[PDB]
Amino acid sequence: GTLQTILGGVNKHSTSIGKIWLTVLFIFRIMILVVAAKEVWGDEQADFVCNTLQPGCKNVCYDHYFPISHIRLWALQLIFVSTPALLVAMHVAYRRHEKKEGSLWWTYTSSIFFRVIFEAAFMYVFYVMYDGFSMQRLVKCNAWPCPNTVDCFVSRPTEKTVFTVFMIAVSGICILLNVTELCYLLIRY
Amino acid sequence: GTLQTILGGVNKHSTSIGKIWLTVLFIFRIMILVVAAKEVWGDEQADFVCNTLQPGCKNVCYDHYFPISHIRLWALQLIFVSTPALLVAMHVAYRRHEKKEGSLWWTYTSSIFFRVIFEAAFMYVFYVMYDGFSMQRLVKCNAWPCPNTVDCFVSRPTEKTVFTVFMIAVSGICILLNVTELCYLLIRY
Repeated sequence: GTLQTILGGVNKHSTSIGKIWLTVLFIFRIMILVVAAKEVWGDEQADFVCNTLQPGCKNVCYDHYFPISHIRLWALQLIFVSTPALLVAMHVAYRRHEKKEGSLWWTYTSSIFFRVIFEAAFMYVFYVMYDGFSMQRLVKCNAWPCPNTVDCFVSRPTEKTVFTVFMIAVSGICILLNVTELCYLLIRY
Repeated sequence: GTLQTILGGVNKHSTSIGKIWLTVLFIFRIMILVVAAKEVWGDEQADFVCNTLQPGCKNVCYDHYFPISHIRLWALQLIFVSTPALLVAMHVAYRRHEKKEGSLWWTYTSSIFFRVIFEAAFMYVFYVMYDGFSMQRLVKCNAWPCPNTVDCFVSRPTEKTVFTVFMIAVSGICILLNVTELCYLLIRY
């Protein structure tokens, strides 16, 4: 509800690319995460099935191959890339209150520099942690107390792959848009 | 019942070692197999336990590690080493019936030569098939359809080892007794 009012405040005090394309893509990712993707991961552990009679083997194998869920990583990423925009708004509101270019410049050019770092950091984590963007149907697990190697089966691997590729692609576009914003301000000096 | 009458007929028409020690040890092995050992192997497959949820993995793993049961091998061995003695008895009875040294010599020296071969053959089979005379608590099985390698547990491994060593030792003694019988007839020529 009030989030729409928040967007209008953040909509102002930005450049053409920043006003429209960055904000639309940011809302785009939130909608995908909230209304569509969150129920795909609902039964991630409930429907995780292992071919064994060993008690506790299911708990350790799921924890080994999914140290942190994909949706939790995306939730953290959205929070981190949204804070520098929120910090600017409070700084401007604080600045206006005390009133009744250089300071504005350095705050703005720093905020879009942190967003690029955060986007690239989480994008790198997704790759190393899950060795690619495709989820497998079968995982082989040999952690204690599983005897030898145990076959375990993931829930909805194909649908999770579709949303993973979707979220990564949009994040890559947001990186390019922020990079161009730097170039526009770089040549203007 | 009538088996006791059979022994008395086989008791006669033999040499000192053959009359007593071979026949006593032969009865010795039958008693061990019948009254003691046969109920040790009763639950060999019923109590065979594998740590898996794969249907049919228990059937193939038991069949892989126990191609033929120990008690069935001993039953076959006793039958084979007993036939040459039975063949002599019918030959003598046939010979006596037609009546109303060389022939007796060659039949007798051949019969104790077949017993040595049969005893050594089955003794060799026990070794190669079961790689020693000690039964293990744990067997690792990777035959289809078992996924990867599956742990399976044998029933009464220690008691089966005790009877295995017992039967092998008595068979080894019977080999030596038959060998000496050859030496006694060899020097006499």
